Amino acid sequence: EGQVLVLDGRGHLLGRLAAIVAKQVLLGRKVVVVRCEGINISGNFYRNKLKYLAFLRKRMNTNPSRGPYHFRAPSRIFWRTVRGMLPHKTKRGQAALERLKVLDGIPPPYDKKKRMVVPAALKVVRLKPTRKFAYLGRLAHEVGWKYQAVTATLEEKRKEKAKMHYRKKKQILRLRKQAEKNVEKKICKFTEVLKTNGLLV
Amino acid sequence: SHRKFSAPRHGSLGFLPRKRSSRHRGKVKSFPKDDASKPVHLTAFLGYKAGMTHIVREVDRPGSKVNKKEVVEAVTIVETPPMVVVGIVGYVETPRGLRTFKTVFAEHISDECKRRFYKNWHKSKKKAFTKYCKKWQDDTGKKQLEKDFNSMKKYCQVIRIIAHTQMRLLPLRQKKAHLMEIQVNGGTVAEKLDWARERLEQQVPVNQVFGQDEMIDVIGVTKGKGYKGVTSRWHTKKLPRKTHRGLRKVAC
Amino acid sequence: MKTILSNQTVDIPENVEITLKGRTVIVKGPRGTLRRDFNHINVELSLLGKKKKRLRVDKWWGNRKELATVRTICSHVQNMIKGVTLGFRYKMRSVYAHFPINVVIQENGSLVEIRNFLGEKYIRRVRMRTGVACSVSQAQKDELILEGNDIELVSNSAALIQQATTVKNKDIRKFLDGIYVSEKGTVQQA
Amino acid sequence: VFRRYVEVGRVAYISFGPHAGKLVAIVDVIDQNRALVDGPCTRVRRQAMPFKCMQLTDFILKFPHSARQKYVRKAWEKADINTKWAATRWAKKIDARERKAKMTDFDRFKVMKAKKMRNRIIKTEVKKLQRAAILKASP
Amino acid sequence: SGRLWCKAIFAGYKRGLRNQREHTALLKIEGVYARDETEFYLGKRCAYVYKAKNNTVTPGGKPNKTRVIWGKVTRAHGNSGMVRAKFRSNLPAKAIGHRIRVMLYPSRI
Amino acid sequence: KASGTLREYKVVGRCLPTPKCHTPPLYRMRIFAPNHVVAKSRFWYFVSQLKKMKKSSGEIVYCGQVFEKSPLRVKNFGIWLRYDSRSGTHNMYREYRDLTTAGAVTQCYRDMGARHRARAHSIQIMKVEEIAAGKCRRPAVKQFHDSKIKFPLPHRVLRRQHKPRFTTKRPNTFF
RNA sequence: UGCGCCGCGACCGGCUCCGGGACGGCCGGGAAGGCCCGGUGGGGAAGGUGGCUCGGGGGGGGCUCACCCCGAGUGUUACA
RNA sequence: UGGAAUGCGAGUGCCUAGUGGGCCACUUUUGGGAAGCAGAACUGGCGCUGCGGGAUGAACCGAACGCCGGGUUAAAGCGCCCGAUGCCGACGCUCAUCAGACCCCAGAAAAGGUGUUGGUUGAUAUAGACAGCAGGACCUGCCGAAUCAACUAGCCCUGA
RNA sequence: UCGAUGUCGGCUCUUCCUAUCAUUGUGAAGCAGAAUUUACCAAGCGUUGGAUUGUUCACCCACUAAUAGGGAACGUGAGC
RNA sequence: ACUGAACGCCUCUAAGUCAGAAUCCCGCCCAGGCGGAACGAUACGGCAGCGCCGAGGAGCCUCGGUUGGCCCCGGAUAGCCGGGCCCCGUCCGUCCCGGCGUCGGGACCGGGGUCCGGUGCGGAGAGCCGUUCGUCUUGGGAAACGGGGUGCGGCCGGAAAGGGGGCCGCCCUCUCGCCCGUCACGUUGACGCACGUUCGUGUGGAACCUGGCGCUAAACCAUUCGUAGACGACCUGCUU
Repeated sequence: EGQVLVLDGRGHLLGRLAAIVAKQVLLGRKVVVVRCEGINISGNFYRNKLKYLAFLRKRMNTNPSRGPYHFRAPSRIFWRTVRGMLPHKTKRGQAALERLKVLDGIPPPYDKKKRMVVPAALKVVRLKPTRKFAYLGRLAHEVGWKYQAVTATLEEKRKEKAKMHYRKKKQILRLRKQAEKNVEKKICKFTEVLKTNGLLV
Repeated sequence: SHRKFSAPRHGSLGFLPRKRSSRHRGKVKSFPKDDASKPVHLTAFLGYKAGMTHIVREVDRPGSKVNKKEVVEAVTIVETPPMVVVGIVGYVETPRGLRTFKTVFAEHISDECKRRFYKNWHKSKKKAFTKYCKKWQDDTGKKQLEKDFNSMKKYCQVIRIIAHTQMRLLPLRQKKAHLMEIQVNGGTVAEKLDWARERLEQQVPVNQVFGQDEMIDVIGVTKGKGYKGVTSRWHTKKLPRKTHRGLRKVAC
Repeated sequence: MKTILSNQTVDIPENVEITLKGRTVIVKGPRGTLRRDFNHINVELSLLGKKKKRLRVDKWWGNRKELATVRTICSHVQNMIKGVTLGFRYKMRSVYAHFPINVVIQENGSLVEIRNFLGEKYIRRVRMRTGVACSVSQAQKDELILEGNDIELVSNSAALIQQATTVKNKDIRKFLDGIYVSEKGTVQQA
Repeated sequence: VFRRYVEVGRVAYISFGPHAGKLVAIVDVIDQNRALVDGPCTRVRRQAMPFKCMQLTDFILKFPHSARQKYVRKAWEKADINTKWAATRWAKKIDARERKAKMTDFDRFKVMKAKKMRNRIIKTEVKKLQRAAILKASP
Repeated sequence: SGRLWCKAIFAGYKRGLRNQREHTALLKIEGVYARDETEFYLGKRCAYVYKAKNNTVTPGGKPNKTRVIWGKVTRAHGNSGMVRAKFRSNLPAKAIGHRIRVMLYPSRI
Repeated sequence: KASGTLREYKVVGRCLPTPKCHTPPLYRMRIFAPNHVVAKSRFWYFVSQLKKMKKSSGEIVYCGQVFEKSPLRVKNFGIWLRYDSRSGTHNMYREYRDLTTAGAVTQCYRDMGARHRARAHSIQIMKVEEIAAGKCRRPAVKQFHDSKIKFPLPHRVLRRQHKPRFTTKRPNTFF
């Protein structure tokens, strides 16, 4: 499709999701990635923590304020992995990068929207079940991310409200089943047309 | 090659930018951690450095050579007239940090506090808060104030008071009050707001913030000394007498 | 080599009810209830029989490394069975040459205060795991008793106090001071 | 926890091979990846097929391993696997998915008219049951 | 009453890694993600519709700001549904990542 | 040599007739090669190191493909081979289950490359025979000698990735 | 001989990349495979069916009788 | 009967500039521990030469060049940067708290591992194997089917 | 690199390495205690004042927890 | 070190746990993004500017893109999804005595269970919603507890990053719309042809006229101060 592609980052693998997002954003699509703290990386946590600490050591020793900037929020960590997949020193790469929006948690614009999933980047698909993995949220917290408890309480409040919305949706759905039985005599012809054509069989 | 003899570096990089402070008033960068079980109290105050003198007291540390003996100790006197509460600020916790949610000001604000809102009080018409105050009197405005306190009650995690010093009582040329946010600690957000509301426009003496023989933190701006060489700024070793083109500098 | 099927069975006594919520095992017995998650092991758990129930663990197409988890799960479940029927009781003894080891129990067996270990004035306070009670024995002069249902909780508590009374900067071969686990058994014998 | 099993007699559905959409019977297991299969009543001759291309069904035939085609055929006809398969919900979904893919432009127009009228009647009844539910809950 | 063209995206020019041939453009057509699905679109007319500042004559209409570069789909590209197209004038580079219409006009079905 | 899916070739050759020997003996080998051109080259490789017969002094009397006699019957195959490692040469006996003799040999070349990094040029296959189930020796092959073989397919990886490439539903792998 | 400018179509020819349909030759004059309950046949085993024996687990009627489902042997077509 | 095959049109004179520092690679080879060291043979190359690939690079791999349109390849590639596997690719191996990841080429050895996977040789075990429960002091009884040893070579790990 | 890359040492100052002298946490001993030796994680912190010599190096005197070793164009001359 | 296989014993390791440091990361402290927020005041008085009512339109220039929407469970994956029934806790409103009694029921969730359906997901993103040639004469279905009016108000709607819909009353539009027929036409039947068909009353700018309600300020310089300072900058004072 098109419009804005909203991706739920939970359960995905970092680089495999980044490669797909980088190509979509180069193709002109606007992409939103939410819940970057739920992104997984292959390999045990300690090995992945060592990788980030080696990254932290890289720094211009004459003036580290000029040096490479080590963003600690998981959304900015994901933003930098996509950045390494883009020609970000050209105007085309910059414009594509501006089409990417990354978020920790699910802020107001996007919980009341349906999120998409990329099966080619899901951990349940691409990792063997016996292989160890890390959580970007925990890894970010151990290297200096300040807001993991706060994002956790806001996530919990969101999941409570999403749960009430889903029960109302379920009650509507079961009312619609009862409505179907009630008006079966007066909708039988229209149902017959649908069944013959592959809908409602 | 290596340094012949080791010596620790001169100065600290923990105060690295070593520039003029962007603020004249000292800033509280971390308030004491909130404990809801404790009663409602303030956490900071504003004073003025008057001078230094020395006192005589007898110490009570048993194993010391000065135990039960009279000692002379230098002290500093900080003049602290009472502060006037003029506002309340609410904050919400977000995954991007603490964000200012809503601030409410008192009905009558003194002229010395209004002076902080102007760079040229002489040329001003003194119109600051002249429309805001009318909201405290109008019936529609009163309802909005109550709704605004209720939203702060159910959404804010941090509550602060805007308070200013009274410069009428000080022997200073300056007449413009210093404004400050002072965090309210203890209790619940509802109890903090009720405490704040009732002493809005009121006076808080320093004895209700600090007590005797307690250990406090002092925040301020250091005495200015202008442009300085590396010998005074960083306390480097002076070069020998027979040095060409300068002694008070770092050689390499 | 991937073996097609590796299976093992645990017999459930008559005093114990085992319920399976997927790979979550709930064992209920006269002394209480124990819960344990096995979501980190990809095996299938089944309950067999109406009377004389059994727990069967299956692993399909497993390599050598993951065939070793079949008996590990079975042994753990046999531990929770004995935990809810007999309980776990670990007895410890204080060994000293000159300075007696004084042990005082606080908070109904939850806090252990050890004084005068090797004669020093630092008081060691060891906190037992939840569900583990520490007692001072009346049968022997200087012996502690840890009791509980979870074998891992009881033995971790014993390890906490054994490593608390550790000798530093001296030949550990000669001084030999400390509290050591003497025997592992059950609260009731059957 | 498992119900479907690769076993001799298990009927499987082919997903993506050259024989996609057929039913076969497992005659023998060559190894962990390949099984000897036979489709005597479904126009699939005996051959080796990977397990990756087959989706197991509920039907299990009764014949010994490596049995020849005539015994696989007798079992298939006795159990009437062709008619039992067509009666399942799995096959009904397949046939509905194929006929929707064959819908013409005129059939698309007629489905539009039927769906438009149908949803109006259902929506009216759903609202009536909403009002009944809210009135009964809060009289 | 509705759209009569298929949505395509100008992905880039036909190129190697370090040589770009600008007389051929590469297109990604929505819903076509395999080589075997690109057969329908072969020979189809494609249009790059854009807007400028000055008015230009419109066939069957009044002058407006819409300008078009015409082309046709020449052949498939890769085995992932991408196609290549030849436009009467080489496409501007500012159009990369933007919409190109495939008009269904020369019809074989 | 290289490999595709190998075929079996019966290659019969001999030396050219000479005044010393008017009727030289005929020699036969079974060669597993991608095509008949490689089969003839492989014949000359072995017969030259066995019988002192070079291609220039001989001829290929016959070269045809040996079809599998029971391609619908599951069999066990024993392979006797010798291969060159980085240090030394070794003799190995291996087992495979297959429907065809050629397929079993192709399995062996893949398995030697997988487990020993042995390339095809470093492998000599000297015997391939069909073994009864009772005379098999490797546990990997013996576990399929079970008349009631029965196993599930536990954790099926979704192989149709990128077909939607963006979906609302997360995949289920239980089946 | 050329359109003022912007375009469209048709058939013919050249090069080229593809898609359908149909015909035949050769091999071990292919290897297999299928049907005739093939025959009234002859042998051999096990990844051994039925039967028999031993142990186990779920059924019924009332803890005997018993209906299944397993495991282990023995055994060469019987109820595969 | 133009006395093997194949290919090709040959012969010849005068005048003649620049050059007469070379360098690199497969193989062979001398001195040197060795060297991006010094010195040789043969062929090709760089120098005189751009082009595709090796990220980058005189010499490597491919291929040599008038200005262009279509088609196809070489060497090399096809997650994203970046054209091309978005194949429902095939069989295995391997987890690294310094993993590995492609000629020249840009970093590792001897020696080791009860990590795991293959393979070779020998041996035990119905009279009864190896475990474990103990006794006498190598034998026994109880559990009752595979086990023990040496070696070898793949990936991974120590050596680092 | 010869139509010029200022040259020994010291002084001054920063940063880096670890093949660790001390200090934090440990393992081993021919570890009784004290003292010491061997090894592991480990370079955060510290590693001095002087007589002689232009010296690097060396040597001695004296404190010290220790008085470890090195690099940065054999760091650093429009800094001396 | 714990539990514990591999390897019937053993084992700190394989899965799963524990204690652990001058190291590491954060805090405390210093700075504060071509990074945000809340609040205040927003232009003389007779010449004017400015703000709100999506203000009401009519038009112009400019920058371009795009050419139906999906308003949402949490998640597991060696398992899941949907429906009524039991147990443990919660909630509203009807009588009884604002508050009580399960006084009874309906309507409810959260947890643990139990059954009944579904599971190559069909209560399905291989999906769903909407789906527009326009009017006219008139029939049959459906609806007539409906359509619309930012109509007018009223209630409940919400803070992670103000966007908010549903319900109630009174009017008019009233059964016209939605499905299948019938009847008669078309300012385009423009005589084969491209940029058509939307978002959209788009972003930004300036201006014209008309109607209401509103507003009448600061910043800098200059002058002072010395808590500051090379110069800038900074801290201050100037009818109370």
